[PDB]
Order: sequence, then C-alpha cells, then structure tokens
Amino acid sequence: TCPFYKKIPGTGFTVDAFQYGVVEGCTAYFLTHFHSDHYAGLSKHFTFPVYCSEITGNLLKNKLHVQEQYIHPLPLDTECIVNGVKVVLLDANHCPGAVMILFYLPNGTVILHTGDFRADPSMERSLLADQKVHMLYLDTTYCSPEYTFPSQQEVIRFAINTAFEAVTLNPHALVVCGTYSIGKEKVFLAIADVLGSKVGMSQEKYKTLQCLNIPEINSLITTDMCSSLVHLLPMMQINFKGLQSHLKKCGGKYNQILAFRPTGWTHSNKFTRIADVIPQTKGNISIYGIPYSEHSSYLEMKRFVQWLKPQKIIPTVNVGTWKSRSTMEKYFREWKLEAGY
Ligand code: NI
Repeated sequence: TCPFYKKIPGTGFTVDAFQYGVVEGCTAYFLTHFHSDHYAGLSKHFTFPVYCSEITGNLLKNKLHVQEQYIHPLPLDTECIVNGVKVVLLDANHCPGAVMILFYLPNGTVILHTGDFRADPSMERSLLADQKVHMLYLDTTYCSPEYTFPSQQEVIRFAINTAFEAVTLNPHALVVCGTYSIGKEKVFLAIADVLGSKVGMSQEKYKTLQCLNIPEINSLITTDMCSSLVHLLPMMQINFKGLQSHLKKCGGKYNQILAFRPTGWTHSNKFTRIADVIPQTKGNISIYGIPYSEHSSYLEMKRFVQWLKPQKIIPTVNVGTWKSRSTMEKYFREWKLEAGY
C-alpha cells in the first residue's frame, strides 16, 4: 500500500509510486527520474498514463519496454495542464532527465515535490521565484550537518588531473570507472576528453547512454573496447580481484590500472580534503573513491529551504526511523527560527 508522502492531496496524482499495484484513486502516475528505487514496478505491461521528462520517457520505452501510448513526456520550464491541473517540470540537478514537479492545486495551494535533487542557487531564478509554496516534499537524503562534500567541479578537477598525470607517466596504463545506474557521467566523460579517447563500454550501457540527449555523444562513447583507454565496468567489479581479471582480457595492451569509484558521501569526508585524497593500491592496481554527489549537501539543502520559505515540509527520505524523523524535524524548526518565516 502506497505511503502518504507519495500522494498529492487534492489531485488524482502519485509520485514515484509504481510498486504498490493499482493505487485507488490515481488517474496519473508521475515519475521524477529513472533510478530503480523510484521506477520499481514499471514494465511493458503497465497500462496507466505515466508523466515524466523526455529523457525519462526515452529510457522507459527502450530499457523497460513501456508501450508508447502510455508515455506522456513534458517539456521543462513550461506550464502544462494534466487532468485539469496546472503543472511545471523543473531540472533537479540530479541524473539526466531528473525533475522537480510544481502542482498548482484547484483551491490555490502550491506544492513543490523535489524528487531527488542537488540544490543549487541557480534554482532561486527558475519559475520558483514568482510565487509562494505551501507544501514542500523534500529529498532529505543528507539532512544532517556531518554531511559535507566538495563541489562537483572540484571533484572533476581532481579526477582529470589524476588521470592525465598517471597516463602521461605511463602510456600503457588503462583507466577504469565504475557505474550502476545513470547519473555521474561527467566523471568518465571528462577523463576520456583529457586523454583524447572515447569511453569504452558494454552494449547494454551504450544503449542507456544513447537515450540521454547528450550533445555530440556519438563522438564520446563506443562499444569497441580495443580502441579505448577509458573503460566502464559495473560498480561491483571495482575491486582488486575484478580489476585483475579485467586486465587479463585486454591482451597485453596495458600493464597498470587506475580505477575510480564515484560514491556519495563517506566518513573519510569528515577528515580528508579532496586535494589530499589517496588511493588503495595492490601491485599494479590503484582505486580512488571520489565523493561525487548528485544529492544536496546539508548546507545546500538548508539554503534552498530558507530561500523558499515553505509553510510545511514533508520529508521523502530517512522516514523509516523515529530517530531520523526527530532529527529532521529539529533542523526544519532551527532553519525557520533563524530565517524568521
Ligand atoms: Ni535518485
């Protein structure tokens, strides 16, 4: 049965609610982004209207085989009417195709559902600037001050400089980058660009990437592994055993591997600056964990909410324990007292 925080009151609408069977009273199912925790339950047999971005729609059709007659893609930054209610989709600064959704309810209530997001000051100049929000359904993934990490731009700078140094010292080193979902494509794209290489990957992953509307993508990726010195592998293979095994398969073209695991936050963020990060090494294999986040840091989240000044906040993440729920509610009250709304 569908939890309350996935239902939009005053509407026929749910958000990211595909794993509950037919939801009583739902006339339109919204999907914020193509990550499995949110799409869980969709397939070619789904026969209700799904509302989403163009990019999400391309993934639904090609990877999950959802039939075309039920996919309803909407443009970003454009007022749309859905079953008699005005909606707007806004870029979430998450993975490709990820949206926040603004619902303008018949009674005058305005609701913002952030999906998954990485808050940014550029959001303060979207269509949000114009009007008041009564209810905010908030991605609270890192809602505690211990959660700090660098900008995406500092993390990419580190990765480009690390990769370019290693391969310039040893032309026979291979770079490997781990993946398990869409998102974080800048990591492997920026490294391949500095090295003058295409990124090499499986057919299944190439297919995924071709649904993302990335400009000049045919210029940046390939399935011909032999021609590439940046390879993508499943995240579970990014360990000394799985990397050794991979180096076997490269037919003595390479004698060293430098590998990257983009994670979210890890506790080494509490102690170590990005500049100072070092790898784990075994023989001719080194692995760097890099804190490339597609969710808000604590301070980013706080700034966004104190700018928005919502009347009520409903968390969508960390809601399963009373200790988490208490922690979040205490921070929301602090932010409101400090900013005076
Ligand atoms: Ni996500």
